[PDB]
Amino acid sequence: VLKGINFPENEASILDLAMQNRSGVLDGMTIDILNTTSNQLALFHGTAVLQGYGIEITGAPDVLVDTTGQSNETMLLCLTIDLNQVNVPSGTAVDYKQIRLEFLDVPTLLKQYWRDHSLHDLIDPRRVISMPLYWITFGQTGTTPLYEQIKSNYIDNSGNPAYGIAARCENFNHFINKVAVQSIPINGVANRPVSSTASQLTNYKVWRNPYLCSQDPRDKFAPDNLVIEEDGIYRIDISGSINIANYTFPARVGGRYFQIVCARNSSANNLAEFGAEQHLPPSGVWTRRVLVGEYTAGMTEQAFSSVATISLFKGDNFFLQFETGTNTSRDSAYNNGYGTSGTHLRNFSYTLERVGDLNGTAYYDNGTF
Amino acid sequence: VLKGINFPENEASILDLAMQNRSGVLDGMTIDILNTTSNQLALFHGTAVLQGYGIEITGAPDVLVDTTGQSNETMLLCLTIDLNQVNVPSGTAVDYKQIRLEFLDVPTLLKQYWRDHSLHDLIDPRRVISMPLYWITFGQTGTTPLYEQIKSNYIDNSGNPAYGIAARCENFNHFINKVAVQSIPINGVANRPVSSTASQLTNYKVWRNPYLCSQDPRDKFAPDNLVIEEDGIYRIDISGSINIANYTFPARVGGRYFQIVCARNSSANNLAEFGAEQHLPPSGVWTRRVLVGEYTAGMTEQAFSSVATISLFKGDNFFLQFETGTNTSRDSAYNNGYGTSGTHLRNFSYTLERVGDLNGTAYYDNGTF
Amino acid sequence: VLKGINFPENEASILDLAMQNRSGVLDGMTIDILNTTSNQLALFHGTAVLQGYGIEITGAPDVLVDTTGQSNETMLLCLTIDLNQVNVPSGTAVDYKQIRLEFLDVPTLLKQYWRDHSLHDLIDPRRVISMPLYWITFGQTGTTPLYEQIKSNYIDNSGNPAYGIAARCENFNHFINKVAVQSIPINGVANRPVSSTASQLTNYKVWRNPYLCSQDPRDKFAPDNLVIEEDGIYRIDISGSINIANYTFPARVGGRYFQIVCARNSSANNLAEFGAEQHLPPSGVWTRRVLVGEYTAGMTEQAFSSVATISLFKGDNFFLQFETGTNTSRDSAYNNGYGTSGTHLRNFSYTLERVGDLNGTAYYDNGTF
Ligand SMILES: [Cs+]
Ligand SMILES: [Cs+]
Ligand SMILES: [Cs+]
Ligand SMILES: [Cs+]
Ligand SMILES: [Cs+]
Ligand SMILES: [Cs+]
Ligand SMILES: [Cs+]
Ligand SMILES: [Cs+]
Ligand SMILES: [Cs+]
Ligand SMILES: [Cs+]
Ligand SMILES: [Cs+]
Ligand SMILES: [Cs+]
Ligand SMILES: [Cs+]
Ligand SMILES: [Cs+]
Repeated sequence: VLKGINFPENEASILDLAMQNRSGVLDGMTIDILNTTSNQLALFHGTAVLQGYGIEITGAPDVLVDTTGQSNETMLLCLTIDLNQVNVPSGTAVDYKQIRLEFLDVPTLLKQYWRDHSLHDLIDPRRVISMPLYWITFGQTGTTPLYEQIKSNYIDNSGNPAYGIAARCENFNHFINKVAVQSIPINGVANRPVSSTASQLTNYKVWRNPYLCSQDPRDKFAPDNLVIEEDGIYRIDISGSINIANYTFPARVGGRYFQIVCARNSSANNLAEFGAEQHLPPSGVWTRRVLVGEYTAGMTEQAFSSVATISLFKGDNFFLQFETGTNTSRDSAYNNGYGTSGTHLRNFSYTLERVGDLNGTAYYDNGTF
Repeated sequence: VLKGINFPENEASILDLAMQNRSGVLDGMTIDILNTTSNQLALFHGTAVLQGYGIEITGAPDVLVDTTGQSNETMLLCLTIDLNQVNVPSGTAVDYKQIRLEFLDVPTLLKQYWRDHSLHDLIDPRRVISMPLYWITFGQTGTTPLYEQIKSNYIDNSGNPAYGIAARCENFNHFINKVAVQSIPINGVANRPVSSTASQLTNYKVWRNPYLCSQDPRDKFAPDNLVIEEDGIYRIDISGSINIANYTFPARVGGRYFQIVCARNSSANNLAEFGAEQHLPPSGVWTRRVLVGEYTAGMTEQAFSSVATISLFKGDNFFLQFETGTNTSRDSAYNNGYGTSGTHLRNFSYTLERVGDLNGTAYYDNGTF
Repeated sequence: VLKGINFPENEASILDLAMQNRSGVLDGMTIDILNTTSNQLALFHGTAVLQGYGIEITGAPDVLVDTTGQSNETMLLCLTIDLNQVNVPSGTAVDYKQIRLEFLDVPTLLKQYWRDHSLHDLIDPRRVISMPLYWITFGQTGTTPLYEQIKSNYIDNSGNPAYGIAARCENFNHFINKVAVQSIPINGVANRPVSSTASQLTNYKVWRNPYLCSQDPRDKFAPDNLVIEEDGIYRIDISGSINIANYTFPARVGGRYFQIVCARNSSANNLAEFGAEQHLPPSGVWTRRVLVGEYTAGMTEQAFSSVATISLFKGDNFFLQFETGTNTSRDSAYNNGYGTSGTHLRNFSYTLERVGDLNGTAYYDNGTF
């Protein structure tokens, strides 16, 4: 059965503030394929908090969602709170009509999504709120559906659920293309130097917090760009070295300028999860920030590190770029070599973390940079 | 009406600990000038938490504060909790005599200020506690007063209200004066190089958390110094580059030493908000910390970055300094040029964040550095 | 008397989540030697939270623990919650039989320790849980015992009790031994250069959070290694400079490679407090991470800085190492000098902070690096 832990609105408002205004599944509530048929969808036992209301699923099958008539549609399996309903106290013992497990389309879910609307809202308070758990694609009549967990709505970062690391990676090596401007691939694939003449695309360890960011879905941007899912002040840390950096040989060392920048772009709307409307940034918002700017120093390998705080908005693209001159005999930080003999990033890594919010006055005051 | 949400002392102690022992206005409670007259002061509806007690202002005018007889005095408009009073339950419905909106002078507010005293204190528990909302300067009889919001007591940094960013800025460029020791202007105005021969004072984007820090009010120190409002272990991050750095030309490169330091000074008492007594640091406390120390390397532009954790105390001045030699032909990191042709900081930025507390044993153990 | 604040299991689960699942003493509850005899152990008044249950000790002696028959044994003084017991409501006023102050051996404490087991556990829920306060060594009959506070179970880092700084130090100088690989001493003693020919072991200011880390007890590793007490994603920040770094003199500058790495090692089991079993890391976990890798640049002093996030596991050794070549005429970053004339780390400091957890899926996804 779908049970309420503390189902009242005042205590919910207090627990929501204690959860840092984040809602989500605390434990279990995953799909049970062994108990799922063509007319029912089974979900395992678990606990969830939705805008300060504790929801519990009580053993096989733990709970069953009626899927009769559902076919040839992609739907969202949602956990919903409806305060217009009444919890029946039969047996002085509670049915919980204020809690539902249902199927919704994307526009309906967006209109009542906890991330964008609230039961405790000041300007537009709601009586109905929902949390999406899975994308469920119902096939032809008589089949079992396919599904895709909505990881952003599952808490498992726990002590500071709305903040913390958004993305991080292990050290990696990446060949620098012979161009003026290029992105640094932050999404798990680098063009690794492997021999004196060649580099090859190689996976490296990377992790993203789906509540805070996701990989860009576009072919041109998937290796390099993150989509920011939550507004905030973020901290970006980078560290690494430039190996086989170019310079003019003493004939004094002729250094070559380069910079590593972080960048944001909000030109494309609806990149956030569910195609949600982006949050428009304040007038005069930054788009490019120098993290490291200097000249090559005449050494085989030169280290760098930088830490900055930056504002990012729901729907933004975030990326890192390496910039230098294109004349290898005069102004380029890169040389004419390939593989390990060519200029490359070595032991490069980054962490992106959400460290502050942009609510109230901070939007205009802290949000422009 | 002034309403209490959960007005009992045990649940208040729990909510206060959940608020990270911070009190303040959560929403609204700003001045309503359209409903303010010569005999009344109007305040808009809102919610506030004072040492774990929820206070609510319930529509125009939402609440009215009697200002009869108030003239030719600067006062503090405060929200107060008096546990000696009794909440009248008339109409089995509550008046809330334990909550007041009143005018206090600075010494009285300091004697019962939530930041320095508590209703739940172990050594000296109080029955009366207050939160200042505005400075109100009452003019001559028959006029409306002037006012200045006390932003430190307004929450709008929310998930970690007692911690988070204290100050941060965007990248800026700043000309290095031809002196051995100088402060780096961290308060929003830099001496920006603008031509081959000149620099000009230019604003850059900066933000301060008024709960954690404020700009020094003294003319000599206003461009450079912060006043720390809250004790703690802070993290200072800096990044930038030294452009047109001086060095002896090969005739080998003759590098020139420089350092960037952060500094604290507590010589001046009562710099904290309301002229509150500073918190004296432990014996042997640090005053100067090297963030970057090295020689110029022979390049046009040389990048740096540093991250340190440091103890800071309520009432302290905090600042950053650039130090180098003064003989340009031998030991100075600066040259004999002006504007963009002179040594300057380029793409310089910083973040100061409160990351830990100095309560209990940590005062002596972690507070000296 | 031993009093319960809110002694019900649902509200305990909520307060435990608000405490970031940390249990411990909030105030007092220290040993009272003036009221301690050969048959009784006195403890001072205080407040503690154990898995969301508030425990209070109510004035001299505040509480007395019977020590009759205790002799010639090292025991653990523990505060225990037993939900199998019943709180007697005599005098319509509560005795609190569900709370005990007792002596336990290490295996019994480990079997019911709050850090490893829970009253609210999903897979193995418990009815008995304990928090160790002191090691108590009872001597020969008729004597008073010796004791050692268990600081990890005392909260006094308060707003984010499960996270925050694990270890930090002030700037220090350390002579680089003429070897290929060496650890950097992070535990409070450095080999400080003091003259043109000598260095001497000198204390520097350091602080550790006993909940998160401790000094390695082994002679060979005590100057250099931390023992991690809590799993998590940690942030390591380092900054400093390499002074009197070696290089081949122009006859072009012949730079010399060096790196500073952080390292983890879990070969030795039971290093965690009480000899608790280490938490085994995921398959393919990192052991060495480059923080700074570059060549010496021809300057007297060269600065560096690095920030990385890394996974660490309960029971791990954590340390920092400096690596370079051993041929001073060709590949070593160190020279042939001693004291201030020899290559050394200058103004070196670090902070290690716990920034994320490794619960659920994050163990496999974020835990390998
Ligand atoms: Cs709470
Ligand atoms: Cs069906
Ligand atoms: Cs259908
Ligand atoms: Cs699936
Ligand atoms: Cs996406
Ligand atoms: Cs008046
Ligand atoms: Cs007056
Ligand atoms: Cs005003
Ligand atoms: Cs000030
Ligand atoms: Cs940092
Ligand atoms: Cs005895
Ligand atoms: Cs015994
Ligand atoms: Cs002792
Ligand atoms: Cs130890």
